Amino acid sequence: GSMAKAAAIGIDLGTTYSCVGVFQHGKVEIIANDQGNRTTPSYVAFTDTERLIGDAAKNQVALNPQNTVFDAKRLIGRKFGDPVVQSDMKHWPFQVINDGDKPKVQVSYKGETKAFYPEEISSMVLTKMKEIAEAYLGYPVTNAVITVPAYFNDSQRQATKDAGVIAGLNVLRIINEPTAAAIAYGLDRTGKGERNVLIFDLGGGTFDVSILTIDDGIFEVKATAGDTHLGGEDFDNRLVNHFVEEFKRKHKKDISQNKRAVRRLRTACERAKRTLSSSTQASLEIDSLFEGIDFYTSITRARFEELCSDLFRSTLEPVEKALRDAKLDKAQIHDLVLVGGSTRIPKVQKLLQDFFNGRDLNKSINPDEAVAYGAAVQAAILIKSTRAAA
Ligand SMILES: Nc1ncnc2c1nc(Br)n2[C@@H]1O[C@H](CO)[C@@H](O)[C@H]1O
Ligand SMILES: [Mg+2]
Repeated sequence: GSMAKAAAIGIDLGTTYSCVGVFQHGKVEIIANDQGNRTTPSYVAFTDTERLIGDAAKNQVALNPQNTVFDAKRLIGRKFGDPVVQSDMKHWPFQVINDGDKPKVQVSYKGETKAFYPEEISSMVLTKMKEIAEAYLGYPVTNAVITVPAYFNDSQRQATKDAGVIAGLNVLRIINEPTAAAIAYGLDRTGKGERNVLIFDLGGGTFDVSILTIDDGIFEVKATAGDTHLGGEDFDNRLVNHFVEEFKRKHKKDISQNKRAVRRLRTACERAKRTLSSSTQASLEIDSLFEGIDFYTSITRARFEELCSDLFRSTLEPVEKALRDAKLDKAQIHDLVLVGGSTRIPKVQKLLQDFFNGRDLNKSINPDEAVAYGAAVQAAILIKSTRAAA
């Protein structure tokens, strides 16, 4: 008759991390990779013997900075001369070259100098997400929905499809990240009448606010705003500067010139930052941090909140701007949706909830998984081929 169809997958192809889900048995399963991680770093590393993707690439970045590529999404579908590209290049340890006004990343790989287009690096990340899904399903996967930022233009959307095609995926559709987060909560299944939804997306390096209107399951992007210089890495930087000062006070030593010590400090700071989202204090314990000195200290959630206070408050400026652009008042927003790991920060949640006069925030779907969750829901809908009954 008709052989059973393979499940289609939903992929959130993120700037820093990617996530894959599948809708089966009336529910979404966010698929962990083989290191048990529900999100996979959007990193690709090159050596004389291997190409590493995901956790394996990110875990060896310290000693291979020139040949470990990350942030390809910031280059995808852009011209080499684009001012965004020119500024971003100063922060990256890997080489970005100009090939006919199109950026390419250039690395040492298997004994040669090789250059890749951003879509080729993204296809490597998509190949890892496809393999993660196939390890769980136990069969080859063909169909996928891939998400993009709402502000992506035609060139950026086509380059994302091209990345999916290089990876051997059939791209069912390119959908906006804020739309996918709304779909995850079933905000397009509430019936007739207009609903205004605000998506608050705080990432590792950027912050995006989107206002959508949903009428009879139809989405319209009403306004987008944000801050390209606001993310999780900025909170990590504030903790780094704080502990560098603390080591200076306590041991009369400036550690800031030993890259290993600074890196070990930053790694510890990011974990302490995560602990502070669930606990009112967190310990920091580093052995032989600098000059054989053990650094055993702590930080309260109140001190961390004070350290990043201006940064957390600045998330409300793009919210007010988006509301002005959508020509809406805060009471007119029906639903608030949180996206990004940085939204687990209690103070960030409290500031936004206080701004919307005590309103509940939708945060029941892990914010670092909501986009892939919605993409997986849509992928299952898009492959249906029901023939009507008489
Ligand atoms: N529980 C959490 N509390 C605070 N922050 C978090 C948490 N989980 C994640 Br994930 N993050 C941060 O989200 C960003 C994703 O690129 C990184 O900056 C992570 O540090
Ligand atoms: Mg995202």
